[PDB]
Amino acid sequence: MAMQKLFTYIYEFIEYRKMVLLEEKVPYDKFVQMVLNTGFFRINAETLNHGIVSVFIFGANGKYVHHGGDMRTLLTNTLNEKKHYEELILIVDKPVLSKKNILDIIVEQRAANPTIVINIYPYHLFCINIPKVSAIPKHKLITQEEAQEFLGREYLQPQDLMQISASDPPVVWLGGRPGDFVQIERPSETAMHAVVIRFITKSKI
Amino acid sequence: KMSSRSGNKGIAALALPTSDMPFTEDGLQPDLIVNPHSHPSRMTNGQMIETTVGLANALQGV
Amino acid sequence: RYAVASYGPTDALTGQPLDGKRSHGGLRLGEMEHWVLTAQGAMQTIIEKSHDDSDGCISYIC
Amino acid sequence: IVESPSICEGFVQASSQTLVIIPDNERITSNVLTTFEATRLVAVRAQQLAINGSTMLKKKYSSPIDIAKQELFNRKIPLLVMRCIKVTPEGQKIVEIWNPREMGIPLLD
Amino acid sequence: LENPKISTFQMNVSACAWYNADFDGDQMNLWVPWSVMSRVEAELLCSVRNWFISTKSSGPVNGQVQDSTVGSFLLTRTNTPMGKNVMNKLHAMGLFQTTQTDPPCFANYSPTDLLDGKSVVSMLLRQTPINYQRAPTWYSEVYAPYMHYNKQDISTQIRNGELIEGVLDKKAVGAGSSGGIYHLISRRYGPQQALKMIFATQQLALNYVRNAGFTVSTADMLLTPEAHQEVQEIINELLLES
Amino acid sequence: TIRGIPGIKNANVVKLMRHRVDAQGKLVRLDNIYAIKTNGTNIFGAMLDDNIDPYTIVSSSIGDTMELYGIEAARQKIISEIRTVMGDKGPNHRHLLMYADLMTRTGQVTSLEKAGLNAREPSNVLLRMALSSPVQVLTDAAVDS
Amino acid sequence: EEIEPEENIKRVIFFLKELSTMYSVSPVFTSGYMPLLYDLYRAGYLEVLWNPVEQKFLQHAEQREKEQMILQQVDMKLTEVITQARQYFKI
Amino acid sequence: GWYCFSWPYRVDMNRFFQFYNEMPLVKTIAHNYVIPNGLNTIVAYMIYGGYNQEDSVIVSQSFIDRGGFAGTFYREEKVELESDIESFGKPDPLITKNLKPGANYEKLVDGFVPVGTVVKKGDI
Amino acid sequence: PSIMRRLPRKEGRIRKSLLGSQVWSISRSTICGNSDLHLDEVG
Amino acid sequence: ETNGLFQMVATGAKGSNPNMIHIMAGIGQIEINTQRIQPQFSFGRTLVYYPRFALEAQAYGFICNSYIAGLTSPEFIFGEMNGRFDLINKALSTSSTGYANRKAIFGLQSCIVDYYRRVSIDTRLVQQLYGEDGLDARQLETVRFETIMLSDQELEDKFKYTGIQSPLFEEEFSRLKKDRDKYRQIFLNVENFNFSQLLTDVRQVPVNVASIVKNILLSSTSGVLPFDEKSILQKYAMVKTFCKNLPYVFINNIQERLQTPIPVYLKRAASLMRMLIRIELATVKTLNITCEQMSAILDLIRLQYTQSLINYGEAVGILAAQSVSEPLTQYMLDSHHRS
Repeated sequence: MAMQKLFTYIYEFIEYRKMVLLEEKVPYDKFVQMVLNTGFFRINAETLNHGIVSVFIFGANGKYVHHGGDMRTLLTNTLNEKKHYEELILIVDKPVLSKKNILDIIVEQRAANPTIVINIYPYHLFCINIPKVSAIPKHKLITQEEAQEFLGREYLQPQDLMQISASDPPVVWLGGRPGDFVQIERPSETAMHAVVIRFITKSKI
Repeated sequence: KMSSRSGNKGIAALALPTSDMPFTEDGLQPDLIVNPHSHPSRMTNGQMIETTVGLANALQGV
Repeated sequence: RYAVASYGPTDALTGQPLDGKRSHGGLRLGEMEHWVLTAQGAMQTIIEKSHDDSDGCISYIC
Repeated sequence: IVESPSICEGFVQASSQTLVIIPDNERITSNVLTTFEATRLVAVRAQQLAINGSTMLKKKYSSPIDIAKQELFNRKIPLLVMRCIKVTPEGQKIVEIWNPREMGIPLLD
Repeated sequence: LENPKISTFQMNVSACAWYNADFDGDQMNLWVPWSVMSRVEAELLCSVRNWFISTKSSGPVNGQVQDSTVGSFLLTRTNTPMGKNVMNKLHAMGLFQTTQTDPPCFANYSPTDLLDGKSVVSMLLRQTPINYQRAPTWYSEVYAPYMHYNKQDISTQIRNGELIEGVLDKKAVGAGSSGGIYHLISRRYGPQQALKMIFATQQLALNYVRNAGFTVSTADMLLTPEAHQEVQEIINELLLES
Repeated sequence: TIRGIPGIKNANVVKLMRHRVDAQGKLVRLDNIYAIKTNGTNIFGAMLDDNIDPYTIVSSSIGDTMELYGIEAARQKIISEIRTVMGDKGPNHRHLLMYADLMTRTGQVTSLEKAGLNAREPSNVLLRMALSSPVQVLTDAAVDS
Repeated sequence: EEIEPEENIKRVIFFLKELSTMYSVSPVFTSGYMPLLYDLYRAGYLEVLWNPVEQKFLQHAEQREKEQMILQQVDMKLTEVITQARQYFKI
Repeated sequence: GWYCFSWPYRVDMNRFFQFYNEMPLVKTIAHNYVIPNGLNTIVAYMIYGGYNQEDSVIVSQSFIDRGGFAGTFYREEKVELESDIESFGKPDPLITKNLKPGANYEKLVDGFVPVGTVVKKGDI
Repeated sequence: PSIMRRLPRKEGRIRKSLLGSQVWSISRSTICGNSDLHLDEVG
Repeated sequence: ETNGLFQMVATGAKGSNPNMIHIMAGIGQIEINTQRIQPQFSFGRTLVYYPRFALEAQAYGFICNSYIAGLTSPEFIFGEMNGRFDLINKALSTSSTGYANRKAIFGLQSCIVDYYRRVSIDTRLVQQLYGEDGLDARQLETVRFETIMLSDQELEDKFKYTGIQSPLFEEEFSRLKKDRDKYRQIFLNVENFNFSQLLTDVRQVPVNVASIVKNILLSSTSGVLPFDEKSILQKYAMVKTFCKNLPYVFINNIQERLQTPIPVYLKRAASLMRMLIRIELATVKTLNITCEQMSAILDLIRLQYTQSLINYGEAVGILAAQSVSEPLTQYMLDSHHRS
């Protein structure tokens, strides 16, 4: 029942990022029909700075995840359009993450476009409202100035803090990029709660 | 280090003279004084039964 | 039982005391004891035992 | 072309450092000696008394350890605690200088 | 130890909890610091009083073990098989002749005056008055149906060092007992002061047994013939269900 | 797969106790709460089920919690799992944080073995030499300068 | 840059000033009052802060110093006697 | 116990021969084939001063003096020679080199200490 | 016998000569019970 | 009243209830790895003394006899099967624990508390604050929190002061109420991502604030104080200011005088101490305390709070490894009581 969870929590994820939808919503049956016919479903949103985020949801048995050429031509056709792109979210089945060729096209597209963030994610990262999970503490991106003040007070460097990957699910939902700082408020059985600051690093794919 | 036949080993800790050891009304006094707390956790019941049987054997001469 | 000295037979290679009572050497302050002394913060004790009393010397480095 | 090694690289001796003392009003470390610091102070003073023996303690004791303890307790110990805060890549060594004559002693006697 | 025939490292039994040691044949190392620097740090940092409270479980490490746990119960017990648990002035003073603390004042007592174990324990806890009120290990609802518990032995209450009622056992004076008597003394008066009271209360427990006695025998383990028939009748029910 | 979710071989029913704030603000213990304790772990499999609350899925697997929830939830999972092993006569809570905070300081759950030490502390050769195999570490240190 | 303590701490520092010639205590003037707190805790008498019964502890400290001096002098006399006797026996 | 019936004919290392042994008052079938080793000590199961805590025992000193668990313990010294280099004999201070500090060479008789004398620490 | 064989195992250079140590001025003996000694005292 | 064996077990000196039952009543079922004696003797026989596919419970380790009555040959063999496991697991409790202990220390030993009470590896933070509270394990007190289990009506019955009609005491109860909600919200969430970790109104705090108030009240000769409006208002201001400056315990007295901004992670460290102080120094609980006695309580609270702080340069990585690898000896000892 993955696709049903995606159909609701991808829009919950878009809302959580404070992005405005561009294309009007469609029923779930039409969504699965498009996923079956075309092989993928495409959602568009615009950021406060008018940056365009396009999220691709790929079927498990689609041609774009088995043939590298299909993914290559799809990404090439999407990346040369007259829109203010800032990120492409490629939601695929988890085994697709293990396919070396697909990741090869992904990294080649990253190299060809140094100003566009290309990310590939499994289904399970968008099947719950991740911030609402009880086991997950409260993450919050902090500005560069606040982090600089904190490090100056503590005589610390960004490389000295704890580090968290940009592919970390709450970091993905926040929208953190490598080089940013995330403040985490977490429960504690000693001081009843604690606050830490982590330095976001590069994603694992 | 000394031990009984039930596996309750021990280390000689104190050496008392013949007038400092406890004695019965009939004059019997121990050679070794072992803690009663050595038994309940190790359940060396054969050592306690041996003392009961051996106590009657001495008087009966058997 | 054992108690040796401030000095005695020494290993040729490491400069440390010999092993055990049989060789008239010292006793071992092993790996786990430096863990405890470090945990307690006993660093001047480690200098006294692991350096002054075992093999401590002076190394000259340019 | 990355060429053969030169003399600019390959230095083993680290460059000298400049001791940067944090001003008293801008200090962050506690105004209370830790048990480690108090023990180190007493041990150092006792060893130095075993070497020199010159002290300004008004009372008389027959052991360097007791004299060092009373000197620490009477706030007459000629030592300072330098708390190394950070060694900066440019060369500076930011430290904290604390006077044990105006800090709380954690020991008991 | 000035005796030339002694070759062992002797220590108090309540100190075994630090080392997880016992006297079945264990051997322990011992080195005396000689350097002034190492001798200073041994007194200030590595003293065993610094680890009365465990750095692992945040609770006390030491207490009464195996003779002052049952000895304290007998001393603080309300009723003896030979009547009320009291003692004359002469035997009340004899309990304090080994604690190595300053003796209390027994001047306000006739030779025929009787003192109970609670009064004797109180004279020692006045030095470090604490507040304690829990249920002793003696009381257990498992034993309750088949026992007649004394209502003055199932509620151990101490206020300002005065043992008002109850018995002292593993719950109050036992080793590793969090919130116990010696845990409260350490928090209020220092871990060194708690160690002296462990030794001091150990002597009253042992001095009480010097003429009260404690033993285990084979008949202490023997069911009556009527109760043996009840045990196998219970087991036969298990084998019937099986 | 027929009539089930992959990864779990047995699913029992257990009674567990929870607190809940009443309408009068009182915190009360609720003892009549039934849940499912399974043998085998699949967070994503039980995630998709409509009969299970997805927000309060408690796994015993650090790797599975790390995969789906993150490093912060994996940090809380290491603390919980060590405490279960430690029983009740266990260490203070601050000693369990030291394990989890060390093992999760790099954004991934490192181990307490040679591979884990090489990730947290790659440049500490002498400590790495002492742990497992000095010859292998010494050879690699020389070539890497 | 402290300027002036409070009346409670004023009388406490007066107590410490009077006790300095009597116990191993030296009063300081830190703003945080903390070395004073450690000195009072170490002296085993923190009751000055709320209970005006400082005089009995002053007398206690005087007494304890008196027995300390008496025992010290007794030990010095004993050890000099021992030294002279050992010298006599060695000769 | 009686570790060997031919102990005087043997030069053994780290062997103890306990003088007195008793058949248990409650014996078993194993004592039909091996000699019992021990004594029927009178044992009191009591708390006496707290010196028998934590698996310790309190021993009567009189029982010790009378021979309870008393015996003789043996050690051996087997020294070999190098053929025609070394020899057995008492060294002399004015010829031999690096004699052991704090030694006692005067107890040697023709290279060996005579039988029956008490040798203590430092004696050659 | 080789130079690198001295390093690895428990009886090796690192774990026996560096992380551990043989020391002087130390004593060992069997321990015993003594109820007249304080908890911070050793016979 | 006279049984030596029972008094040793009942008082906790030595032994337990299964020990007396085994001695006197019966050993019962021998259970290895939470199961009966499996048949390893030729396809369905547990021993040579029982037939193949035996149905009686005695054939599978059920010892019907007690130690005082003696065991039979088959019962002694089954007892030896379980007894041998104790010897085997005791041997493993040394080597297996040692393998895990050494690996834990070599990974954790580099963690040392620096001058900020952080835990770091020579530059690299492992903890922003040691234990997230900055305290020592040897300096902790187990203290109950009153407000946690109370309903909102009885929270107002016990902690709302109605003697003075001032807006200040409305904020005092509101701060008491929302500290109660914050404790509930956090620790109910902790209950959610655990198997059987229930909420408790009992915490380990460095200072037992209730005892200090109780101690001073006893030693004070003042009895029931008369009603004074300014003294009650002054005490509330003293407590509110003390809780505001409480995080300065982690820095020094110099910054407290200068009132420099406190880092966020240090404000969270003193959250439990702030909560307990406002519970035990509520206006209802300090009615018979003078303003001068209140200063003594505040001075004594931060004296004990500073004494419980972790030391600079303490090898806490070795402390944690020793504290965690030690219970593994008992965990390994109970290997035959687990599946």
